Amino acid sequence: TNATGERNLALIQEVLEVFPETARKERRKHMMVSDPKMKSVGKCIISNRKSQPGVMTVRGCAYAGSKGVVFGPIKDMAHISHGPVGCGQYSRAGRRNYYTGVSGVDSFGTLNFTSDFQERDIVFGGDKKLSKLIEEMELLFPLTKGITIQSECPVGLIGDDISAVANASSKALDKPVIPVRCEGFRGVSQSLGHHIANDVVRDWILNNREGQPFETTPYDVAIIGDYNIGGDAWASRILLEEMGLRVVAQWSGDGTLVEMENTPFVKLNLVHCYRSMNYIARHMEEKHQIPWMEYNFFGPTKIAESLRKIADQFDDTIRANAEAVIARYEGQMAAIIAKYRPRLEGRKVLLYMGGLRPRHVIGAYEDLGMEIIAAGYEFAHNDDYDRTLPDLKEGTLLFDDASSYELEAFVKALKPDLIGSGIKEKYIFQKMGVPFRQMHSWDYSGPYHGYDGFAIFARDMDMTLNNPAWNELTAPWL
Amino acid sequence: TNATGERNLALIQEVLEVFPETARKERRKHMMVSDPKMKSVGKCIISNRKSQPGVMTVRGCAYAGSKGVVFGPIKDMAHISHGPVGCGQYSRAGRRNYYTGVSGVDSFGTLNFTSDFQERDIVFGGDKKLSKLIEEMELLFPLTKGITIQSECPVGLIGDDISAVANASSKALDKPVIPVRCEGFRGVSQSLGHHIANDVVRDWILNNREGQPFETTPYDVAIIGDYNIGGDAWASRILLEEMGLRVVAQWSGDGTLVEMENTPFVKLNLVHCYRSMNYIARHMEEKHQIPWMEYNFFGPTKIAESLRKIADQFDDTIRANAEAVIARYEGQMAAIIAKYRPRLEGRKVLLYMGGLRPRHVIGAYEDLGMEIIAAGYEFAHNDDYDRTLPDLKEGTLLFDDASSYELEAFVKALKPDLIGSGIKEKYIFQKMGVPFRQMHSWDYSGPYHGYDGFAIFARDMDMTLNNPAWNELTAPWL
Amino acid sequence: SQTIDKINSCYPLFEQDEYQELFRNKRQLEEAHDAQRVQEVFAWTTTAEYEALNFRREALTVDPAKACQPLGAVLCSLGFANTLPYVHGSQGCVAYFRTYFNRHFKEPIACVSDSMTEDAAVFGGNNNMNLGLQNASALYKPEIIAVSTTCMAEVIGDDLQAFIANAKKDGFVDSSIAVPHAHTPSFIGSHVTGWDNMFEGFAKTFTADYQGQPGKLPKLNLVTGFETYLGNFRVLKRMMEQMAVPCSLLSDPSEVLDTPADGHYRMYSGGTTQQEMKEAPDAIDTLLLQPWQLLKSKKVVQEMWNQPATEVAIPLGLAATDELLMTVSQLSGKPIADALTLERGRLVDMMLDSHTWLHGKKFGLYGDPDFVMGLTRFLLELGCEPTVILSHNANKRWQKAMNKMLDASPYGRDSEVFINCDLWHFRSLMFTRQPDFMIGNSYGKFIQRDTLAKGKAFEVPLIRLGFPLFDRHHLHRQTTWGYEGAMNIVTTLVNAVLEKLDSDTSQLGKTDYSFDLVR
Amino acid sequence: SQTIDKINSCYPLFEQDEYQELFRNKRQLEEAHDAQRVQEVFAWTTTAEYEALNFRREALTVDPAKACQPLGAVLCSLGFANTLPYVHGSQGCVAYFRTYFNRHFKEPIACVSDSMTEDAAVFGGNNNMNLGLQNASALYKPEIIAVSTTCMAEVIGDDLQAFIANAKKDGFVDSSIAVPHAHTPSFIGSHVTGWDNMFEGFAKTFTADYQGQPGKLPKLNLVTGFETYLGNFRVLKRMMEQMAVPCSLLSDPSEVLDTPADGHYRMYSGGTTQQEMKEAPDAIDTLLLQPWQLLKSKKVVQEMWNQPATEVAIPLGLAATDELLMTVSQLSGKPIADALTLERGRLVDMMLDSHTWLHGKKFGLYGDPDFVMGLTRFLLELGCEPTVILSHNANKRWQKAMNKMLDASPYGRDSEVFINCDLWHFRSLMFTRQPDFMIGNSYGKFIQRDTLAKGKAFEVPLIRLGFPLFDRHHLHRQTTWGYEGAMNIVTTLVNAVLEKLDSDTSQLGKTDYSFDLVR
Ligand code: CFM
Ligand code: CFM
Ligand code: CLF
Ligand SMILES: [Cl-]
Ligand SMILES: [Cl-]
Ligand SMILES: [Mg+2]
Ligand SMILES: [Mg+2]
Ligand SMILES: [Mg+2]
Repeated sequence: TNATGERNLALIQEVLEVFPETARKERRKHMMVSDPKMKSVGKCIISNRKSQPGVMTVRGCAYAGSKGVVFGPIKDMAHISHGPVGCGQYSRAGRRNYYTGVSGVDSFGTLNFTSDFQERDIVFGGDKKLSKLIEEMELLFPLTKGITIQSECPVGLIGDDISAVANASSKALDKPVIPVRCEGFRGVSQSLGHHIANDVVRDWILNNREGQPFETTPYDVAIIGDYNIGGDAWASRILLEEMGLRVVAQWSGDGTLVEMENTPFVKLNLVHCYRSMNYIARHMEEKHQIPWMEYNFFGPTKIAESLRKIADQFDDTIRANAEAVIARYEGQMAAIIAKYRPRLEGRKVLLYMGGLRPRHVIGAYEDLGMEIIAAGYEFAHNDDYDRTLPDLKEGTLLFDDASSYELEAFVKALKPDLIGSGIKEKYIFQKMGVPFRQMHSWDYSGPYHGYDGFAIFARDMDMTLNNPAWNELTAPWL
Repeated sequence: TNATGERNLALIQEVLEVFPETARKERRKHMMVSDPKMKSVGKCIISNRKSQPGVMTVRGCAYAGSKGVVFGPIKDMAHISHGPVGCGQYSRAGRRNYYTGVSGVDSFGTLNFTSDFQERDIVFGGDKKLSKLIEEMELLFPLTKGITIQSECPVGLIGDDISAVANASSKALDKPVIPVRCEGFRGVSQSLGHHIANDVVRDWILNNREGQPFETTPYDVAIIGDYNIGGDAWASRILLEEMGLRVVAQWSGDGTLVEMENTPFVKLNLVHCYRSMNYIARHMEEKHQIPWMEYNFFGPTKIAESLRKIADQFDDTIRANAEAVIARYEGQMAAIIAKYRPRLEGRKVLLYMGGLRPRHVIGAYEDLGMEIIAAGYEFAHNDDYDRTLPDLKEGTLLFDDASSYELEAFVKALKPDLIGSGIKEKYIFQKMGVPFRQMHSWDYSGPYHGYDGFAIFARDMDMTLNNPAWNELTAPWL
Repeated sequence: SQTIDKINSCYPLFEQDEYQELFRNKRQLEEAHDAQRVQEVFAWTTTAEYEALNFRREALTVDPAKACQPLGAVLCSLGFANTLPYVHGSQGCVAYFRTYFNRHFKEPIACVSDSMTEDAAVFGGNNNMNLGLQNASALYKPEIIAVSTTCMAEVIGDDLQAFIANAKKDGFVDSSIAVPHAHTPSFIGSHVTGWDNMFEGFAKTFTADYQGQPGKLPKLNLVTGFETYLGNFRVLKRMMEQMAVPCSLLSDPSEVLDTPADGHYRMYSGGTTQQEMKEAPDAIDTLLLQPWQLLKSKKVVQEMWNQPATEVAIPLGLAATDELLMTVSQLSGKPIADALTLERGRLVDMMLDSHTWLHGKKFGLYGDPDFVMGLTRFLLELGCEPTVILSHNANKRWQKAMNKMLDASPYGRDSEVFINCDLWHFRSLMFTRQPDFMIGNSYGKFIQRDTLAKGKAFEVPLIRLGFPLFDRHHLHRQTTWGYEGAMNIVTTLVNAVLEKLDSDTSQLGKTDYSFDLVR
Repeated sequence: SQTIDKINSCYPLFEQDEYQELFRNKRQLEEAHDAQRVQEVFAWTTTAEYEALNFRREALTVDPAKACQPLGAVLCSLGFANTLPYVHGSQGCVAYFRTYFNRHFKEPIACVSDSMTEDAAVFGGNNNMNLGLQNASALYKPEIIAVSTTCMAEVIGDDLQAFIANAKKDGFVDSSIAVPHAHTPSFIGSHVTGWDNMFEGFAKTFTADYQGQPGKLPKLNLVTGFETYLGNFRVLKRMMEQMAVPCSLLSDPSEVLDTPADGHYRMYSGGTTQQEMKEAPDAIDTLLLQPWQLLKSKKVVQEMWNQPATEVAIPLGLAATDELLMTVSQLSGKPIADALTLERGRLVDMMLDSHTWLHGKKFGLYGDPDFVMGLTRFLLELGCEPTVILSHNANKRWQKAMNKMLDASPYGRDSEVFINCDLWHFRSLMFTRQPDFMIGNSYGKFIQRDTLAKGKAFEVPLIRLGFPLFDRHHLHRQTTWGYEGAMNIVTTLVNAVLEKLDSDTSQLGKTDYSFDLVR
């Protein structure tokens, strides 16, 4: 490897000396240094394993992956956090999966519906309480299109059968009532929640309009895996519709049960988040013969590449439309590079997020002249690590399911100019004097997808990297 | 006198003992104890004299009486505070003389126009600056109906001639431009400013529509001396119109130059503030043969008396209307008294205000069973004290131009349950543990005139006299 | 599209014509209810009819106003020196506790899990505890590892005490490390229950076998319970220093929740020391400042430490602060400091100066049981009417005491108290009872929005006092207890009145006859 | 009409149908301009054409942002122990000074006049001065009578010094009373000039014959100048105590402007003592904290007391507070206290936590010269853009310094500085330059109202920082200097941004896609 790769291998060694010998050996398999001649990670890294006990993993649980990520954004359904009160309260409106509607009336994403388990429910089971809750839900929220039941930890442990309740209640209400066994003890992270949720959509939603007439066009597509953080999916959909495509569905940012049921009628599935929804895309290819492709709408290089590749799946009219859309936004893109690249170029970034963004945003940083010196994921699988390798410079530190100790030690040693990570990481690194942008919530900004999102992303990296307060952490008498 | 009277005469002697001899003897003639068989004060009290130097009088100046009280309220005219910057700034929107309009465009009461005298204006005179000021005002404030020039102390002292300026500017603008020599050193208090202002109105406004067509009715009246504090004049106007009268003009609360110019065409002048506008009422009687009468719209006993006397100047139709209006509000009155009198009955009140309210509000307090134990005025004249005598219980302390020292000493000895006075008195007496209501600005409430105002008055006296914080001035361990 | 000179974030980007058109086109693919039907249903949700149906709920909870036990244990644990909160169970819980406190305090929050998964569901979580204590000790070097539990651990019945003994005996965690524990089932009570349970575990660990003697130290201990205003820990210490009465707060997270941004990350800062907790039984007494939630802590004080546990009301407001200082004076024998009497008089001066805007104003309020009782009390003392009073996690004994307090007051005649009711209940009450203002946490913003959508005349503005406060910054630094905190509350209430009155009177030519300069 | 169960005050009483009918009827007697014409003129007052004519004014002032000299002499005088402010001249002035401060501080304000009238205009006011001193002494028993003047006294040429010398000679004022004086002509400068002039009068009276020796006392004097935040006097004393550096404030009215409501009125309380003023020449140095207005006070310190008069910037913001503490440390030889470095780091944490809402925000601001320079400097330090900066009473030398500071900052590129301009000039600048927010005093409410009448998109909300603050309560208790004051400023600015963003995103079904719970 190069001199960076060597410094990073020595750093891995030095950081892991703190761990008890067993954990140390185990953790050494979760980090590596990139090689531009490598097409696949092979044995260089492992991932999607259990977290080490007690190390302060960043990871969440399967309910976060199912309720928090995949189903919670669907605006026309009511999602029940079924179990004790915590899970639903902590995840109430924490994720900025934007949608339009009238809250509590035709759209329900900011309400927290829960069965608020008490000891009586643990002792006698919660299925009767769940059935009565669903009756009260229908009386008070009549315009729901469907209801989901998001299991928390106790539900499967006490032996409840929410699928029996969902079947009975669906008949009673004559609306889809969908049971999800996404108890947080399952799996190792948010990731199994995604997979669980995709299997539930496969069985309980996707076949609901099978055999029915549906008026198609030759250019029908679905956005698969964009949760519209700060309106990211709207900033993506606009480009696809400007290119002459009809976006029949968006999964699941600003999404609806209806759109999901109409997804089997499209011509092409466009997968943005591969980790969370590749499962259902593969299922639609095998059952419905709908092709799918991965794309990336972060920054001008990736956007143009994506628009051209998506348009190449259709015909010359859509191919010409892709060139027209790219030409239409080229002046905006040139102005953004001219104003912000000189303020950011040369600066070094460390990224740590969940399962997509740690690789996906690299192009946009590179468009602004920045360099990624380390990238990690909370819960990605080795096929995500494989997909990260083409966008890393040789010797970059690449790592998986880091503890807070390990992130802090990497930051202290590597001295990135800017960090992109989450809310639990933000206030630690700011106190260490490192500019920090939340790359899950967009630090209450965004969108970052699309052409309109690239302007905001550039504005935001400059605002934070170059803020005058970073020159004031040391008192002037020290 | 009676026992109460003797205690007050002894209190007078004790309070004045602190004064140097010269002042002591002079101050003794500004206080007395009332006698219910007395119809005139005669030699018993003196008033409208200079104040004693150094004593912390409550009084203001003639600019306060002219600009602040009489002219300031007229909404459709721009009033220029002419001299250095203080006067106009301290009096900017202090007095709640309510009006409706579009600020800065067709109504100007909350703007502070000033000629901001600098040293060069004192050395070389301000008339050239004033003339230029008025040209600039006409350019930037084209919708004024007229302009007034309110002189502050320096103007006359440096020998300026604002009348020549006003005549020249009025010709150039083709609008009334009214010069007022209301310099604050003239006279002894706010009172001379009233008188100056009435004389100015007499000569520069009142004759502007002589001989011009005006469509009258038999029941045309003007409200003279109601400055619409908290909407008081609106709450009075509504009753007069309900009784079948047409209120052609309101002087000067929510007033206009036009209304004032139409006042010589009314049938009857209705004087509420005798002190500030008796001068112009007498003048209109002499010159235009318009009868005038004093009335009082504080509380139901005085309102009924006033409605009946006003209606007795007309015909049997307005007399019947007076009875019908009183009957229409009887229920409202009885419910206010039944709710609030029991909470206030028997409590004792000390009042200290300008030139009218110290006697004018007594009936309203009596309508809630409250008793006035001391009443004084800042700047009233002996005819005002004459007018106070009918409404005091024998032995009540009646006083004029009290210093802070005297008012504090009176309050410590009399121990009123409630004080009504101004903003410079409020925070002193609250720290002394005495419930206090501002009875100039209505402590940001009102209106207090009329039937709608009596309800607010009662609510407010109860709110403050019975507030639970008055039982907390002494720490519980003391 | 975007212009280079003025880039628009999400709002107001999506207000642009191209995005309004985009939304019209997407709406055609959603099978949206018709706009008149949505309007009809929204109007129906604001009615008394809907409210009666809403108040028939027995199983569904909507927009709860409480959180689960371990959250409270974590906060308790953060208040001790060199302590690492550790939650035995499933890891999702710990990501959420950290994030929830991160967004209120704007600060890092240290907390670990032992990541129990399906394997631990079958065998018990003993291996996770052993490895978790060893790895946590190695990486974070705590003096104290303060263990609580998630609901999975509770359902499966892991024996915490036995696991922790087994870890030390087997060499997974050094014996010198203190490892207090508590069972914190999220299906019992709420986050305030967790805090009290965690405190009982610290008291057992540090004092079980101690032969204490009350008054051997001439100090008083103070126990705050679950509290998320930094200024309340600090004002208590400041007042005790003015009283010249030695004091320890037992659980004080106010330094670890406010470390400086000076180029260093400090996982640990300040906090109750082991010496302060070990010598707690020797104090004259321990004052439990949120009495409704400090139930097991009162049993510690009286049964384990043989101290009075002198009853004190939450020190919120003028009268309740007076009572706290008279109690401190009686127990210590020291006089109330002249600086405190001066501060008291300045609060009374503020109250007198602002009373005409507060008298007779109607408020809705919700929160934890101790806080709601305290703030209801002070509102009555101000001459305000707390007409709608809700505490989701309160019990019938608390509700009886609340109605007793309200019935005795001239200002409690129109007051209704609700327990075991949530913010979807509170939302209906804001529509039907229409108080002038509501006092709540950031979840109340949705209710304010909902009431405004009925019309400007129906809007009930939110005043933020409570937890969590996620949509304004640095309110967590404030004080709400003592005379200092009452000054904050008075100023906040009066200025909320005045801001709304200005907004209502700010329509040029229409309502600005009453847009007074001076108020 | 009124109903017994809900009595309405003026607003909203006059919204009732019967009053709307009354107004439509009354309007017919006013010869009102038609609504279309009034609309056309209002719109024209928002334009660039109207602005150009507005900025051609040379004689008319509209909505000034300054007051007159004697107001500031009164406030300086209130800051000395047992001192009665006395203004020689016409009494209307004293009624207005008292009222102006009563409405900002919500407190009583002692001040007398000697009531010069027409007789004194012809004879000069020596008889008023004699009797005035005699009567004020008898009634109010001050230790110090601090005399300033009204414009009548200035124009007529009353020889203040001679008058007081005659009152003393003739026994109208006893030898036990000190009578410092200053000439304070309202047609020169503004209220800040009167404060500085009054301070020079106190310096002459108490120190002119004293043979001082800088550093004989190991202390620093601090001079605030005209300042109406009680917290700024307090924070300075608290920081000096933490530094362990003896200090006196010379003029400190914070006790007499905050006396307790305990059943007693106290005309005098606290204040700089005669001992402090008389021993001021022996300090190491005197630090003039508002340097632009403390012009004669600087001559005092250097020419009379032969002290350095070490230059210091107004201690507003992070860097200016660091510079004040480094100056105190250097002059005293004492290190900066660890508690102050801790507080500094918590302010920096706050700045970093809130920076994404403040960066790039555009502000208009106005006020006194020293305050506007300090607040502009701190806004630049936050990465805000102070685009419209106005100080009615600032001079050309201040403007040159402001432009030098702004030219040297990346955040000052679009900033424009206006002196000798008023709030009608500021109103046009809010319409034409439209900053996000404007920082000002209560007179700025009318400019917010005017901008909202053009449309919701054009509204510029007011953030209240300055004097006078008449339409909110108890903001005069706050702090704006030091780290403590900067924490107030940062919190105030970011929560104004967030309150405005919530309001903008609070329309159900329309803009509430971005009504985020967490910000
Ligand atoms: S941490 Fe995405 S695989 Fe999943 S909530 Fe964030 S890097 Fe998730 S891109 Fe997505 S919208 Fe996410 S940011 Fe895949 S959905 S479990 Mo936390
Ligand atoms: S103190 Fe009226 S003679 Fe004049 S401003 Fe108040 S008791 Fe005046 S009633 Fe009137 S509206 Fe007044 S309240 Fe005559 S106008 S100089 Mo200060
Ligand atoms: S891993 Fe995930 S968030 Fe954790 S419980 Fe399990 S589904 Fe839920 Fe829930 S109520 Fe509280 S937060 Fe837990 S202890 Fe239970
Ligand atoms: Cl309870
Ligand atoms: Cl200047
Ligand atoms: Mg919709
Ligand atoms: Mg922080
Ligand atoms: Mg006060």
